[PDB]
Amino acid sequence: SAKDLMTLRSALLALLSSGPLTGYDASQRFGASVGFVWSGSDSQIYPELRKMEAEELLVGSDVPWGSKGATKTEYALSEKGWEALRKAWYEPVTYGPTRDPARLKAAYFEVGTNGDARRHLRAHIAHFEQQKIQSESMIDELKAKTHPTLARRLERSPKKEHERIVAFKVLAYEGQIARAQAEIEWAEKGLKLLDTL
Amino acid sequence: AKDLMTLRSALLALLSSGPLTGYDASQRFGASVGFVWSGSDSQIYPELRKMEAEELLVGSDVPWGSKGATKTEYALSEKGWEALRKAWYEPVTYGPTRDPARLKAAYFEVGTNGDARRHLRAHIAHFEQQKIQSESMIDELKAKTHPTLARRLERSPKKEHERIVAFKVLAYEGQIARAQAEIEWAEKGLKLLDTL
Ligand SMILES: COc1cc(C(=O)[O-])ccc1O
Ligand SMILES: COc1cc(C(=O)[O-])ccc1O
Repeated sequence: SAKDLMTLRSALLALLSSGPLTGYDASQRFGASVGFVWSGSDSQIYPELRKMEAEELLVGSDVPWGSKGATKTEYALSEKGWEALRKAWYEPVTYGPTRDPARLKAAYFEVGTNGDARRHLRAHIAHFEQQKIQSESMIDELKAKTHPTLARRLERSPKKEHERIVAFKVLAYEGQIARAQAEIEWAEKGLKLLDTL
Repeated sequence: AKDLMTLRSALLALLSSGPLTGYDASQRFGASVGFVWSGSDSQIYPELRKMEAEELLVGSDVPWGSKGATKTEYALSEKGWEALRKAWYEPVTYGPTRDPARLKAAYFEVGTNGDARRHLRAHIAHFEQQKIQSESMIDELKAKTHPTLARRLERSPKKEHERIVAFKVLAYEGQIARAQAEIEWAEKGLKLLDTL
């Protein structure tokens, strides 16, 4: 799916707007930040970074790596990269069709026992409770301004803009929390349904 | 990859309501299970062919029109039924979050506050709509008039009907709960935009 690749491209542009990174660092920072809302692995990120440089959306250059005298290629947005980010953001969100394996499972719980359905709904609750705690913990790092990608972004932004920049990162994680809480409530409603069947 | 095995599970679930030709499978899928696990023609048709080749479905020729043409109808085999049961037993595999609206919101500072309002209003509209669609679906499930549900019920012992229907409704109640959460989130975002 090419639409998903283009979205990964947009997430990399967003991350790299906080400052240039090597390939390895980009993938580590990605997974610890934007990766919580659009996940990308090493094997997805490395080839896209290379295409983006080939397309001249990114500029590559050699900087010191470690302290033994090794250098590594760090990627920075070009002016074309900056334009592409702006254009990507302006475009409307394309909503992909619903693919929810848990709702799929629930729709046909009759294939198994009511005890099996309870186990599925408890595993749903477990999953979204742990997501909620991660999201709440991420908000705390964002509001403290200690998250390392956020801190780098802020050091490159005028102080006048910090409230805005932080507010939007928080907003994203409030959305993960709101959804998590709806999923838990839904599963709990399902558990009560199962006692009446 | 694993997405194909999930679509396969969706197709076994749908075909447990009775045999279908490829076209009617795709059509009924899009009007039922496709609302919670979507499949396009480019995935459904070849998955059906793979499922027949692995003997989970039996294809047979049935009359197509009245001039002696035929078409292929697919029924679950015994191995298909077994596969459906074994699939359902396994834990749900939760994929990592890929949400294009959350990604957009995270970096709203890339555009103007006006651009952010447009995105959140489009988000509200989209989920207000999903909500109304799911509510319409629940009315026809509860009325037992949805044609796939009706066919499923004609083939099931009366004792199982309450359970069969409740679970379809549960799935749509999930769609409604998520949609309402998305709307509330976006409204909070709109209020936030006014403070900046
Ligand atoms: C979207 O998630 C995040 C983004 C950033 C950032 O790009 O500055 C930092 C921390 C995060 O959790
Ligand atoms: C999971 O969604 C549905 C499934 C069925 C069914 O297989 O009987 C009918 C209507 C639906 O909306």
